[PDB]
Amino acid sequence: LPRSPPLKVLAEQLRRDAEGGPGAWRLSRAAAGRGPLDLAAVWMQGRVVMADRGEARLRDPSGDFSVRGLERVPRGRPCLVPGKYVMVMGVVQACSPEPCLQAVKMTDLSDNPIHESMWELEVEDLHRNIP
Amino acid sequence: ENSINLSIAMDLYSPPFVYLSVLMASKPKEVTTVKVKAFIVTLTGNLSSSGGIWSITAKVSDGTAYLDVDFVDEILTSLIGFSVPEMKQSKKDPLQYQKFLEGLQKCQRDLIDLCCLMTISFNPSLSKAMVLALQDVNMEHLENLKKRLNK
Repeated sequence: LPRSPPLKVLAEQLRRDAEGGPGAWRLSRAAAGRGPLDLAAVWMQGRVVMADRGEARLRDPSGDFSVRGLERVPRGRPCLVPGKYVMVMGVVQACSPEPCLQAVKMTDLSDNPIHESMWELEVEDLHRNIP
Repeated sequence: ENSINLSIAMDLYSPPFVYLSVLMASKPKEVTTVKVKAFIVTLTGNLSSSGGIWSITAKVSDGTAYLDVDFVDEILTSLIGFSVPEMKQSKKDPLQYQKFLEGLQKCQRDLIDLCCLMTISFNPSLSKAMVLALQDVNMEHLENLKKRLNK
């Protein structure tokens, strides 16, 4: 649904660097010597800490984030279980004090330990390569 | 074409993977093959057996762009567990066709859960892209990435 791509981000980036509001979110890059990065959809990853109906709380190394609308997403290997490591493609609803996403997808990344160990590096590498 | 912009060599070919946005910004003039870490956002067409092979179209993302892709027959055969000719032979035998239906569902789940390295041939003249191979991420990829970030 979203026009812009699902940017890889850590919770801290939304929590600390996001500006604007609904329909006009910006990631500040002033420190990195670059202009604002517009964002609507994101790719985030984390451990499921809590799940109740189509809502979940997830944890990446930088902090927690909430996900809603999970009853609507494609049904891969079930992963709405505390302890599972998962990816979410979501539309940003809120950034601070806790980032909140409306889910497009949530899928399991628990089988392969490399995903969790690579994620922080993936976010850094991607952000190094956006003008 | 007998020349390349040397300043984009790492941008297109650095391990463990590269970015679709960077590929597109380079404005390729010839078919260019890159490796990206991507997931499927959505399927965009039916699974077809036209031509006696499997095909399907999907929109993938690597976090930097969307790209509509086709998947090679061999990938889909591996995921379903039946080639098209095998599926057609199975139909007259309920127990065999049931194995195929189970494979179809397995393929569906596999494509929902897909998050891996995709080797993609992008043809800028035809605005077409074909996924040639899939690879699970491994520790060599992690080390490649750390090296790139000098960590």
